[PDB]
Amino acid sequence: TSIMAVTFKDGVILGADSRTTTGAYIANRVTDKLTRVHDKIWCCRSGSAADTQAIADIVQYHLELYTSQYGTPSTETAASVFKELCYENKDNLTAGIIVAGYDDKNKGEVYTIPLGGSVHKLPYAIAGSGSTFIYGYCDKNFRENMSKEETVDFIKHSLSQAIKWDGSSGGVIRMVVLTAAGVERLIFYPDEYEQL
Amino acid sequence: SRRYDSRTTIFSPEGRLYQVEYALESISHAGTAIGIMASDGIVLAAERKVTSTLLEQDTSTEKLYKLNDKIAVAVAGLTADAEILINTARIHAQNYLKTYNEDIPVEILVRRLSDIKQGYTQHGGLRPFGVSFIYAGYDDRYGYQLYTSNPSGNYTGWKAISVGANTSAAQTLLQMDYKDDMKVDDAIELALKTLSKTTDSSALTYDRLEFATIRKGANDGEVYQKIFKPQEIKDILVKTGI
Amino acid sequence: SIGTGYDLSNSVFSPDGRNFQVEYAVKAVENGTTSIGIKCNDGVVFAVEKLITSKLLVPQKNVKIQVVDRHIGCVYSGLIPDGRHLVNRGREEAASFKKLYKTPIPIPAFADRLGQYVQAHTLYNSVRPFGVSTIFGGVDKNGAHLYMLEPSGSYWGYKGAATGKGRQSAKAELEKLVDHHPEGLSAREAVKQAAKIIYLAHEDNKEKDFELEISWCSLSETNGLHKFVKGDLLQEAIDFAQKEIN
Amino acid sequence: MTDRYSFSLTTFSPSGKLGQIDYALTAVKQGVTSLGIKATNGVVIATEKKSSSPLAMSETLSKVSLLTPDIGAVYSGMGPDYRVLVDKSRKVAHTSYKRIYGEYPPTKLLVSEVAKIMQEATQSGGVRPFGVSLLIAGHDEFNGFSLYQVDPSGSYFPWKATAIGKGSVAAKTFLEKRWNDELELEDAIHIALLTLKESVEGEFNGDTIELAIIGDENPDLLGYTGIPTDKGPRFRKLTSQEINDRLEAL
Amino acid sequence: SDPSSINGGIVVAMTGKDCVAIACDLRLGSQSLGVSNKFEKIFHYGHVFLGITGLATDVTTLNEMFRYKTNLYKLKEERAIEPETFTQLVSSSLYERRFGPYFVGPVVAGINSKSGKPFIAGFDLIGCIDEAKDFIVSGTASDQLFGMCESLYEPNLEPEDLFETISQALLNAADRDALSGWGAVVYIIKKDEVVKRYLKMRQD
Amino acid sequence: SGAAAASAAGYDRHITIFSPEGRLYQVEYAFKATNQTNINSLAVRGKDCTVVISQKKVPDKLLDPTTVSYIFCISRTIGMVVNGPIPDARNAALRAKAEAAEFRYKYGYDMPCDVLAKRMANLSQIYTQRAYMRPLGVILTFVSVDEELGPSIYKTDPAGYYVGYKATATGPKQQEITTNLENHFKKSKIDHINEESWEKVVEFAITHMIDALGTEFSKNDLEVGVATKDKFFTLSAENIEERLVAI
Amino acid sequence: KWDFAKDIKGYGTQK
Amino acid sequence: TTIVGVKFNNGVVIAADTRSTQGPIVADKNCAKLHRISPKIWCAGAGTAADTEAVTQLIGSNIELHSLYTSREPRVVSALQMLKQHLFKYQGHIGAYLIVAGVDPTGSHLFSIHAHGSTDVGYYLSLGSGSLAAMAVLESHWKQDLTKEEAIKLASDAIQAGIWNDLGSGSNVDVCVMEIGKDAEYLRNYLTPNVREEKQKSYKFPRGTTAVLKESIVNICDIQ
Amino acid sequence: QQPIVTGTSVISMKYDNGVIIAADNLGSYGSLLRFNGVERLIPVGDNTVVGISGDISDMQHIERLLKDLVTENAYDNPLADAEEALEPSYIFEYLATVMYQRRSKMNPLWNAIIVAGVQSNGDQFLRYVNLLGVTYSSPTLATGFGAHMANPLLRKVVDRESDIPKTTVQVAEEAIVNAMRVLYYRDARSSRNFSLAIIDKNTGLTFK
Repeated sequence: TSIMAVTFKDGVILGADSRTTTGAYIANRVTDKLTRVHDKIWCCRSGSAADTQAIADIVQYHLELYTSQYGTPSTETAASVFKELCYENKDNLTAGIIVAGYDDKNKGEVYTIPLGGSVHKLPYAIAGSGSTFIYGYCDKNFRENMSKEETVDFIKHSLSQAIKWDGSSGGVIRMVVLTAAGVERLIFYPDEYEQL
Repeated sequence: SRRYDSRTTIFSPEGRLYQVEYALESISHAGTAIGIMASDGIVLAAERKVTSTLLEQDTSTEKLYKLNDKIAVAVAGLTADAEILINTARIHAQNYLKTYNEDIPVEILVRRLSDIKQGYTQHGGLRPFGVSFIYAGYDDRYGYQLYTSNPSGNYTGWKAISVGANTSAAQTLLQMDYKDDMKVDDAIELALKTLSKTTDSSALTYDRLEFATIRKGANDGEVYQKIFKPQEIKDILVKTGI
Repeated sequence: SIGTGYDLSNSVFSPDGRNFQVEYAVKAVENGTTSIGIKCNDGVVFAVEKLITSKLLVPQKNVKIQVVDRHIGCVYSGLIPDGRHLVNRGREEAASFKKLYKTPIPIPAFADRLGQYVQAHTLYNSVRPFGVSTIFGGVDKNGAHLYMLEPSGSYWGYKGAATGKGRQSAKAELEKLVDHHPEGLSAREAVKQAAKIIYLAHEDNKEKDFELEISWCSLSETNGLHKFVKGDLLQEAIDFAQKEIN
Repeated sequence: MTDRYSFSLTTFSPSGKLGQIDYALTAVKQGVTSLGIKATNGVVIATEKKSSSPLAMSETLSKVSLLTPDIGAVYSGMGPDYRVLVDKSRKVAHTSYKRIYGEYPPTKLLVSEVAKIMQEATQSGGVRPFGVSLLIAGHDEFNGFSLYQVDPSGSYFPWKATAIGKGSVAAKTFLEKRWNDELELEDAIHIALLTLKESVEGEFNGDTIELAIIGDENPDLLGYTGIPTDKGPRFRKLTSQEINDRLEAL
Repeated sequence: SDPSSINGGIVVAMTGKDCVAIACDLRLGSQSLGVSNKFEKIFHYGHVFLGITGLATDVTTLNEMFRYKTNLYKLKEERAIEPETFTQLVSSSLYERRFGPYFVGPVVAGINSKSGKPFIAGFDLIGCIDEAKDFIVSGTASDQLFGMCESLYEPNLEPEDLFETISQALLNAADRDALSGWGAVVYIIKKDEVVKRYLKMRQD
Repeated sequence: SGAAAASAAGYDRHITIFSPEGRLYQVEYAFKATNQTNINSLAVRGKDCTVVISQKKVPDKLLDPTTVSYIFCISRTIGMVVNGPIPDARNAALRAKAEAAEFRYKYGYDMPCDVLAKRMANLSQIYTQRAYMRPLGVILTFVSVDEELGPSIYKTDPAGYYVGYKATATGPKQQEITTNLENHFKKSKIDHINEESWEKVVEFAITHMIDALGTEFSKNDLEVGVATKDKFFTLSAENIEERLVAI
Repeated sequence: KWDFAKDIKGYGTQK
Repeated sequence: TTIVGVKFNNGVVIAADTRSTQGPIVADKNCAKLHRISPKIWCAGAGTAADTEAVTQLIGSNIELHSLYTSREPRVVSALQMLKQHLFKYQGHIGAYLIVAGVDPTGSHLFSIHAHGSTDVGYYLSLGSGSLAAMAVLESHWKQDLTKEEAIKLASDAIQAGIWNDLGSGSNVDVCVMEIGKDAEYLRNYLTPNVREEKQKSYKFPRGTTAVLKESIVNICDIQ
Repeated sequence: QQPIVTGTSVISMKYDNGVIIAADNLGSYGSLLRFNGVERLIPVGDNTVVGISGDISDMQHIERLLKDLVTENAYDNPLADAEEALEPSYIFEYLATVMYQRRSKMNPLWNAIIVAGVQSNGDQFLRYVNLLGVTYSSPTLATGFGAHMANPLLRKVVDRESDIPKTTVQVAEEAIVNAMRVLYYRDARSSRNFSLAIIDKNTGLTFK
């Protein structure tokens, strides 16, 4: 509905709006949309939900043994697992998602996946039925090689830019972080960006 | 000679399959089982080998069995291979009734259930059943009936048989005192005499035995799979003056 | 022939916890030509005695190396076809490691998809094991590698390998080098230093002429792929070798 | 000398007998002693634990095991042919009977669904049978308490008071020297451990022994107080200390 | 057309003081026609009874398959069937066919021979076990009978006092239904005896 | 007389044939394979930290000793060490590593070493029923630091027997070791061992497989594992240099 | 009233 | 068919209406929506009840085995990740929409499920025809660090809204509550707010009224 | 099927010493224009290219195996760098008979495949195939609106079989680049970007 991801100098970031919808009813307004697929790999579930849960929960199985048999994985390997479930079974389901990861050697990486199934390289990525309202308000504010403080609000000013003018599906906002050191879930609340 | 004994499809030069005949001595180890055909109701009977004291030999019938309200069986042979083909028989009789809505005749399943015991003396690395039976039935076409099925697949209809151990005498004793009328209560008093006089022990208790009876004897005609309990063979048993 | 009963089949165990049909296959490798592989500071170089039975055989096109997808090689010493049956499984699964993961298959994960396969033959009964002992290595993200494959299913990581009938010899000249040069040979002296060996390892078969073959993989001289040799490189390496031993 | 009608199963010998079954029943008689006898208001199931080394925790593996709340077991003989059996026995309650009758089964229809799991492995070469035995023991509400044996052949002799293993006939000699018709459970329980003091060597404490009972419902084991009719289990394994006092009462 | 709305049959069950009562109708035919005055829509297996509605094939075909079974469960366990298992069996013996199903409104009725208790239940076509205690129905005319049976059945009833409130509940409804009602039949049940009565109503 | 009628009259080449003694012999001949390396491991408990040690021999110089290892990190919180030939250790290692997984895909958490020794041992039975496969000539040890049970060791043999020891060793040389910690436990009557740190508990277990083993050990001839909550891993070489200085 | 959406570590399982 | 679930400080709780429907018409005054998969655990399905009860009494069998095979108590999450995988095979023909909540050694839990497999978590939920109203009540009363006996009321009065402020609901209330280190309390008919009072007379009939054509006895006789 | 992320047109032409083909760099989602970093040209060897249109999900699926096809050529043929390598006719039939056996299965690939390159003798090669598997050839080709707009144009440069060696490279590149202008001038989904491929039977190959 409204998710995105961005890279920077010392790592990368994911984010999302904790809201769902069936018809036009607020069903669950505190939902997370980020997946511990591996220690430093995550995703963003855009599209349906019955599909992305099972899809993501599979990918642990192939990345939990590839962890064991053959070594620690790479991020390029992930989307070339997601892609093979979404292309080969495209005409039943509805999912379009994002990934993120990090190596100490190769810095932060972010790929994207549409519905039909096609990986792409991107520094900035967006997805959501209600997140086409941002392609202008980011392509100009955005650059590379910035830092934590500069990109956190960058997200923050975007999602409210979505939800304020005609987002039609979003709630609170939350985000995470994937540096070389560690990770930490963040949380930002309505009263912050609503008055903003 | 070059020993032709190792599969049941080998055909010794004299034409005889050895490994079938062996089954027909795997039956002598069994426990005797008798049935006499009356004029107004068949009787069956039995006898057990193991009769130690501390095991419930009261309710557990191990030989006598039913197939439906018309038909009964008395086994003589291996016991692992009785459940296999007495559930199958039940499952055959119902699946005849279920799709012709009338009761099973005897000459069908005995014909069937014996061809099953021939489907294993012919093909595969399979074994033939060590089993025999004594059927006891009723049906419109012939009424009272008695039948028998070897571990080969060959069956024959009779008037009075013993299977299992010591049938040699138990036929001999039988065939020289079986009258041809033999009211039902006069049949039981024959069957015990055979087992009384053929066995190995001398006690012939109430626990070692079970003998049941088929009966048309009711008014408003119908069939009655009368099985006897320990308490009334004793009446049968004191009455003879063993 | 300790057990006349426990050899007619596979999938058995002797009283001494052994299965001997593996212990007889290994005696089919010994009746095979010599083959080696040296580990280097950047990559690897392979080699082999390629015997010639007649004068009539065409040179340099009855090759014996089999090249897997561009970054690992495999050389045999033993019964060739059971070998060529084996790469022709290693040349297909690695694809099935690519089309799921998109990376070229690493070397270890290529082994366990062989070293686990071979072990399957030595536990059923309706089959025969392999009469090979193939060497294989290459290059990946995390350096070079080099391994030995052995019909028991075992594989171990070697700086130097040699099989065939020239085992006891080339297991010396590969012990010398790893004492002189702990610092890692470069990929333009090991090669000629390999030719020295196969001309020394021939002398179990001083009867018959032969032909020499080489194949080599290292990042600097090749950019990280597998490749044969040609030209002055091997010709000098020939000229290097039979010189020193005369 | 050999017999050449014993290396295989589907072959009859002139005495009309089969080969390997006769030896499996010897694989158990070489095994440890286990038993279970009966009473008027319950059933007991006992055996010991000949712990191989001192360092093997003799608690991480149970000779006895639950099949349904009302039904429990114990073997005598080989082990791995037990925990591979029960894992496909208790299922068959949950597969063949339960889901199409709502409720857990009787005690003998369970046995029929064990003994053909025992007889599937004695009808085709390429299968050793289960070199074990069993003493299934339980309860239901039209025929009552019960006890049952299950051999590897697929036959299930019933019983009242019995034991198996090497120390069998010494015990069976002893039961009817002590067994009755009207016996009660807590009377039938110290019998079934002083039966086991003879067929033993060394230590005879709770950490070298384990047994069971059957009785009236044990709803404290149930977990979901609030229903009037779902009276809970009927099977409980006696802890160490609950045994380790009775011996000093003896 | 629906399968359930073709032939036409109505059944009733009702609890009472150590007695129950079950009944059914006898009309049968195509759409907008009737052929037989005489089709006993109700059956019995052991002491346990059963009644069926809806499509006649899946009446006649459910009789047999349940009759294929209880004559095994008697032979196999040496004991008749009692209801509270039977009521579960009909669920899972229908829920196997969740797709390409049968088209039935069943019922059930009987006493539990241990506690002398009465028992009834109803179902749907994929096995939802309704365990009402007062009564339960099924057929084309359910909506025309949950009203004129509710107001008439007290608790703790006596057999003949319970009899005549079935029939009038059964007659005043079937006489209004569009696809039913050429003669009826009823069973009153006690712990150890049973009797069959028919009833009188219209004809064509 | 023991195996004389065995070695002559069959009974030693089919798995699924009993002897009139009751003994089947093939699986009883598998165990001779376990000792075909002359190798001897060890395992012990902790307050929360578990350890397992193994030799790592000194063959001809040409090997690359980074890869020679009989310690296989299976999943997280789990590990194992084998006793037997390498190839017949992998096929057990890999049949597992793809078994802890699907559990976590099908039940929502990671298996313990309880089930993982009951599952893999529920298989080696089967392969001694059927003729699918010669029983793997191994005897393998497991380790873990569980949430509900604490430390835990388990063990599995080609028949299917499995018990969770308190401490144990294996190989050709069990009697020498096993006594040199059986006697240790009857001193203190602690199933576990003290010395909270996974560090300090290693040096306990080293020195007991020195005095009772039969020689002195360097850093290279060994390879050692360890289990701690959230992890399983292997180790460095200094832990002995910080032993003999103290002594 | 949206201050309690922090103790939701995931969508059913993870931690 | 308004149900509800809510967590509190050291336990959880659930409740459910007891109105049946073969459409608009009722077919059962009361029916235990609550169902069991294991002793501590409990679940309630609103939708096609026949597809509700399979999964309960099924999964309660595929997991009871797991507990014994594992020699360990279950976990509720295991009761989720298997049915979540079960329904997704069928992709929605199943008429199921469930909650599930209980207790495990690692803590307490609540979870919600939909048909396609879209499961989600939260300290409070409400489903059925009255998922709307019943959610709003507890929104107007739910607090952090609630306590047990404050939830029996918050959860009961909520679905009382699912009765009066909804059509397809009905009479009674059934409740089940858990708590750590303690058994699972099951409150059946926790409150009967309405009662079927008495119509002003008995509309029965006396003997000798109908017209019985014939009559005959039935036998259930046996082997004699 | 029915696609989402559909590409757009490409262009080709043959000339005296070789051929020219080129595309644009774009990924759509509808009217929107999401991606503009992709390519459309997957080289194979040093004589051959393939342009692609249609669903970009499948264009990734083509490049995955062509790189493997050449790879499995190199297996056991040391000669196969020089003459026993992949000329285009060794390829295109693989991308043709795949498709007919993927159409009749009824789950096709909605790409539209163009192939350009040179044999080993030195002669021109060019061919084309859409999802249904149909094939043809002529000295200049395009896809989508490129064939409804720019094919008539370039045939003014190259009418028919005669005037092919009446032509050179400098004149050739200076035609399609003016057709590039058209599509960025009028075509709905085009983009200003570009990606060129020339081939020469003597000098070989180059790229954007």
